[PDB]
Amino acid sequence: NVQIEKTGHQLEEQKKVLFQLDEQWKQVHGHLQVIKIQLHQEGRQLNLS
Amino acid sequence: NVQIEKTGHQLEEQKKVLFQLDEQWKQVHGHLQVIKIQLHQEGRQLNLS
Amino acid sequence: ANLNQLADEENRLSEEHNRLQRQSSEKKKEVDAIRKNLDHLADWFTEEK
Amino acid sequence: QTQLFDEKAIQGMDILFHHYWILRAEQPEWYQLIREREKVLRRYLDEKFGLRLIVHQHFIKLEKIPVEPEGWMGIQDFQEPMDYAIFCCALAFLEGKAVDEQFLLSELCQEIQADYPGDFPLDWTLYTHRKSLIRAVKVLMEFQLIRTIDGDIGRFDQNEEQEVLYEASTYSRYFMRTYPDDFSSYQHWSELLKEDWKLNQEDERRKRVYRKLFFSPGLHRLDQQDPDFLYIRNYRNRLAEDIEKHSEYKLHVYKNTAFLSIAEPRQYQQVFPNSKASTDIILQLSKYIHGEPERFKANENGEILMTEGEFEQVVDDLRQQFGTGWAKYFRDMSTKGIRTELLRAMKDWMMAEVDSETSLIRIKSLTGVMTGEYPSDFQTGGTE
Repeated sequence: NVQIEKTGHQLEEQKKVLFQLDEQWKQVHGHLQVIKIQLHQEGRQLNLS
Repeated sequence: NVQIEKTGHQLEEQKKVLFQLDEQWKQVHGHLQVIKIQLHQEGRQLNLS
Repeated sequence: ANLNQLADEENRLSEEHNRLQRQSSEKKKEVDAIRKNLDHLADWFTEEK
Repeated sequence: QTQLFDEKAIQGMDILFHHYWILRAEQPEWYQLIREREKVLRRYLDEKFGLRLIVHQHFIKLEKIPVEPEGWMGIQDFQEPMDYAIFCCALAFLEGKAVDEQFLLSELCQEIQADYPGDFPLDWTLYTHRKSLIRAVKVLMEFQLIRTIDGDIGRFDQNEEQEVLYEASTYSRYFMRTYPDDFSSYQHWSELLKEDWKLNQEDERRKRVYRKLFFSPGLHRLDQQDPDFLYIRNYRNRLAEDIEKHSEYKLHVYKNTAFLSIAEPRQYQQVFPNSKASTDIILQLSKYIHGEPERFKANENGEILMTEGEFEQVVDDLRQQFGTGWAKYFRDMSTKGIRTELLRAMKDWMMAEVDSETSLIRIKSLTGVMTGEYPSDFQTGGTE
């Protein structure tokens, strides 16, 4: 039972970590898309990949 | 006593988590220290902030 | 230009490192608050005994 | 008027040693007593150590400058370099305050933040940084460099906006010894030693030995052909006669170490063993190492060599025998944590060093001077 409780706590910790990581993942993807559109905008004016 | 053992184990867990987080922080700090060393060193010669 | 590249790396690492520092300090606050709370509770438990 | 070195001179010397400095306003009796022998003490300090002692109207301080600084010597309440940096910044602040001037804790935090000379900024919003400043302030208040009555910084712990009203005391000026040159010329701390020993060229070896002996619990033999240890051997005897006349100590000498023992430690004195359990476990380890000299071959230098793995096995074995009587604190702690703490502790008392890279453990013969065990009836009740 002690180990079960401890591992439940561990689960809460890992879930917090996973949620924060997914938050950073979403934020990074959003910023990445903003950068992507800006890059496309600045390359669209002429012939570049 | 039950509360004490539970909080102590949880605290020990958080001790591990804090230790790993500080490890990561110091890893990043080492990278940053190397980068600051190189940047200030190589831009050392210039009469420039 | 090279030093500018180093500057971008340093700024990136500085924001991440500040984030990590604040996180680690927050976890330290949490750990120390729990430790102080546990110690007063432990003395209280000895007194109660 | 002809004073002589007696119980009073020993007591004044001991009080000077076991405290950083003595303040007149709180220890007026000790200050006057010390003053009475101050004449004999200055001569004596010069004769044996060569150390300087400045006695003035408000305080007396003995510049206990070590031959080679060691970790335990420093202010122990401090735990990070950052604590010392904040301490120095606080000193600079007190340099900015006139005597008996009153300043708020908030002002002190702001100036320290502004002046702080490091590349990486100090932030007061954090908890750890605030803890470091509070520890620094506590040490400051300990030496009455700054007085404090309004509130309590401890609330500052959980409330950075907390405030207290402090008053800068006179002692801030005189706290730190003097650095007669352009301090910047001291490009590295090692250069300080070159100063103190350009001042101690006359019979430098005797003064070196006296400082090493008197400061550290013991003095370890560098190698089989250490010139210093040969020197110690040549005047072991005259040292012993002098020590019996002049102090609490009793000399011991061995092939690879030499040290002073103390017979009666008072309230204010520090000694090993003491209450902290880790000394007990260190002693238990000492006995365990003594019991297998051949497996843990003492090397020629009197040291006993063990690898981190071997040490962890030993700690597990010890927890098996004496662990039953250990405090629940250690009984409940993993092997590696106990290993780290015990090895730091043993470093503080100079019993051993752990090579950072090769993980080799060097146990000094001074460790082997003493061994400890539980009373036999309990040893049989615990683990017969």
